[PDB]
Amino acid sequence: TSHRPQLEARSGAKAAAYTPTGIEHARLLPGHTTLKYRKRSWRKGTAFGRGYINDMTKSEYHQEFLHKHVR
Amino acid sequence: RGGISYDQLAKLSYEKTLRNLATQTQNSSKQDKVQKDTKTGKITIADDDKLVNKLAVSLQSESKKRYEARKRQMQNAKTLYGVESFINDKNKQFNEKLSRES
Amino acid sequence: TRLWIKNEQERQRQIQKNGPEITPEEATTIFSVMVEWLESRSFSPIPFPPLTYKNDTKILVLALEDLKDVYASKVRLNASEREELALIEEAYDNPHDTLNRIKKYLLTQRV
Amino acid sequence: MNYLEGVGSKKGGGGIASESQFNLQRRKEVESLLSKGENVPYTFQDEQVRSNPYIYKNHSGKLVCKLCNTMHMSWSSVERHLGGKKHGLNVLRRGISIEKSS
Amino acid sequence: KIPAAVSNWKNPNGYTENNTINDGFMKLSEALENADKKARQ
Amino acid sequence: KGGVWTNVEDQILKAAVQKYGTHQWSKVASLLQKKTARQSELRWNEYLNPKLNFTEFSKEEDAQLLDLARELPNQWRTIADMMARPAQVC
RNA sequence: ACGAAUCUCUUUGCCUUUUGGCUUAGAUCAAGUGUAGUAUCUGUUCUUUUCAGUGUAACAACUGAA
RNA sequence: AAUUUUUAAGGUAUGUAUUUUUUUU
Ligand SMILES: [Mg+2]
Ligand SMILES: [Mg+2]
Ligand SMILES: [Zn+2]
Repeated sequence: TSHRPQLEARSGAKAAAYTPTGIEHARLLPGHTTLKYRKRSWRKGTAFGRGYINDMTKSEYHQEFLHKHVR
Repeated sequence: RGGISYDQLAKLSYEKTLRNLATQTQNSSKQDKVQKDTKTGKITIADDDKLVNKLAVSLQSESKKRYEARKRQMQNAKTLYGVESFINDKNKQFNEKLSRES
Repeated sequence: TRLWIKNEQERQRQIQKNGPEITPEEATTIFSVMVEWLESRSFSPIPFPPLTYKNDTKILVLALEDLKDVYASKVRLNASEREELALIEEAYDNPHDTLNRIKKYLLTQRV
Repeated sequence: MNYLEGVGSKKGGGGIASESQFNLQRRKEVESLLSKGENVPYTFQDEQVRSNPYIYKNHSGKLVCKLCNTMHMSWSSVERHLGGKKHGLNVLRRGISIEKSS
Repeated sequence: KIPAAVSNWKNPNGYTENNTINDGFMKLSEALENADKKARQ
Repeated sequence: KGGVWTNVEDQILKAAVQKYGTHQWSKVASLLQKKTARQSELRWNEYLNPKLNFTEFSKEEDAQLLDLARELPNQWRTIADMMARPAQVC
């Protein structure tokens, strides 16, 4: 039951400062400072002788997966 | 058959209270302004202390009645249905909601 | 494992719906193949173990030892293990009784 | 680095509890199920409408039918009695015995 | 009006197949039943 | 090897399964001494489930049965799933 | 008869936590025995013809024939 | 024909009260 999360404004109205307390993070150090603008006996003998489905699990790629890694 | 939208319901209750009020008036017959300041725009309206006390008493009384009738449905509600197994009151109450769902 | 079991269930439902893949012709030819071979070799079909059979106790000893070697190593036993080891120890304490139990199950029990 | 395992323990006291303690717990819950959660009152407690109304508990722990004056070992036995032909009769006899007076 | 959710896997706190077979199976077993009787004769 | 179920330990299942549902079998054996989860579940499915059918046999069933048992040789779960009945009855 | 107020009652309608989430069901684990003996529920049978014996505190019960 | 060295954290809880000079009837 997360229900109502947290509003920003109450965190945006805190009296720390405009910035945070003044902690200097490592990812806010200046980077990419400039913008960029656009412009025959043997043969005879035997008895038996001579589409994309939309789903993950019933797909064709999936059966190949469980055909191998489940051995 | 049927449910009623919160509009029509509101109207019906309005009418009900109109009738009740008219009966208070008739039985009372049987037993027998606007000023706005120049300094501030605050408006004031003369009031009879009577009928205001009668109003408060009406509201309180109706609240009492409603609360009591619902309470009686509380009482009967639990005493009527003993058929299925129940661990606690809340269970029985829920399963009566299951009776309403049918 | 949850995926694998799902593919198993899908496969078996589809074999209920479609039916078997053998066809009766292929099955007939296969059956002919066996019968002709077993005639050529003059095979004597395996009997059912008689009431007094010479080797019953020995075939037990082999079976029960095969079952006991699993728990020879194990350390902390779950409940099912203790249940099994109870069954094996009883199988040593009444071999004849457990032979009758076995053969009886070979007859009657289909579920 | 034994964190690799994945078991652990809370730092409080001495865990498992004693087989006798489990039975007490298990025989209360079983008599809660079969009872369908009702509180069967003691005989001395000076009467929450009962599901029925005859069953009680004496000064000892046993269950008793106050109509039939029978003593019962468990809820399972009671449901045998309440479904019995003697507890049927004593309701009819009290039925007549009331229908002859008020 | 929504039902009330009842789970088989949890009961926290309070609050207490149709189709038949195929002709595939019918036909296969006959062929095995016939072919066997023929071979047993 | 008995594991026999008295009418008390049958009456406690149906009250336990009602409470805990059918997938918590480990908890059902907590209410029930003498019996493990695999024993509790196995009885609920084979006997006590009220959706089971224990009833007399119509004249079409013994025809339906002897049809299946012939067309499927010994497979008594597959038949029972066709018959919608517990196997050891079928 | 009727406009019409108030208490009582049934119904329709309104309705309460109508389970706090998530993952590999999150994981795993469970019942001593033997000898003697009593207590307590339920199910089934009988209140139904005479006399003679056994029996009982008295019944009951048991034993024969019309 | 050449490797390479170590410190923290996930384990022993956590919470409450406790040394005070007597606020005017
Ligand atoms: Mg920990
Ligand atoms: Mg962590
Ligand atoms: Zn009674």
